[PDB]
Amino acid sequence: RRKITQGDDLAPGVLKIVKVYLAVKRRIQPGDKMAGRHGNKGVISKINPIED
Amino acid sequence: FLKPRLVDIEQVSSTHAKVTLEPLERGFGHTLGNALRRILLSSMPGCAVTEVEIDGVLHEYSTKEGVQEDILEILLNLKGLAVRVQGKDEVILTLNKSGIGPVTAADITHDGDVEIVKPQHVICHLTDENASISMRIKVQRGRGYVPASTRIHSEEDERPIGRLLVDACYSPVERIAYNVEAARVEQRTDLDKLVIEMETNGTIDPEEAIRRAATILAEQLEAFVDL
Repeated sequence: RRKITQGDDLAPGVLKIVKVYLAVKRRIQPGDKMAGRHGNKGVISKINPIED
Repeated sequence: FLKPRLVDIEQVSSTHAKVTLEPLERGFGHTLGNALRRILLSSMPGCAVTEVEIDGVLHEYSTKEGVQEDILEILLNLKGLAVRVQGKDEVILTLNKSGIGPVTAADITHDGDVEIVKPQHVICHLTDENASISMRIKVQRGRGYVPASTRIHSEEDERPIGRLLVDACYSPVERIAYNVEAARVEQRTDLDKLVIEMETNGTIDPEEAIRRAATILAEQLEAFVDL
């Protein structure tokens, strides 16, 4: 609790800093760069449905 | 052109079945083959949990003190849950559990319409006894793949911090192929039989689906008969 109560001092002057986290999921889409361990590279042209 | 007709539809399991049509003509087995696969892979009445509001959990990046897996992972197991419904296009279930043990798809408040294909599908585990978890499971029925990302413009105003939204993947099918071979009619130059293999998660019936496919293809015949 000591660490929780007084361990919040950050920078001289600005002792009150509010840090907010913003989680943003980023997916795979036409334009992503995919590769392999072996060295081959690649960029998805048009991710087609599994129908094709 | 002599019309086609269904021969016995091979119903072997809930998971996979094979529709079969005998009177196909020269090359139409290939013709309708790929054609209907597009149908069975796009316009399909599927069910998918969309909203999971939780008792104590606010955001899916937390862990309820009592549950085993992280809440986000438990929700991906919900994407991995296969359920078919009958009347309601929108329905909410309620997972009520407290006690150490793997919670399968049986412990949920099973509604009459709600019908799980395999109730043995453990979703999450509980490690504590005095851990009361109650969560409402809002599942709806539509078609194709619809992400909450594409639905975020409307958003429906989710100010209430308890609303967790996962992807609505209305996809019943899983692996489709069609078996073409020489139809063994006794009097004709040639015909083709088509044993369409369809793999399913286990929620939508073969013939029900093909009449739906014909209905969708019915709309698709309208305009081309009337230029």
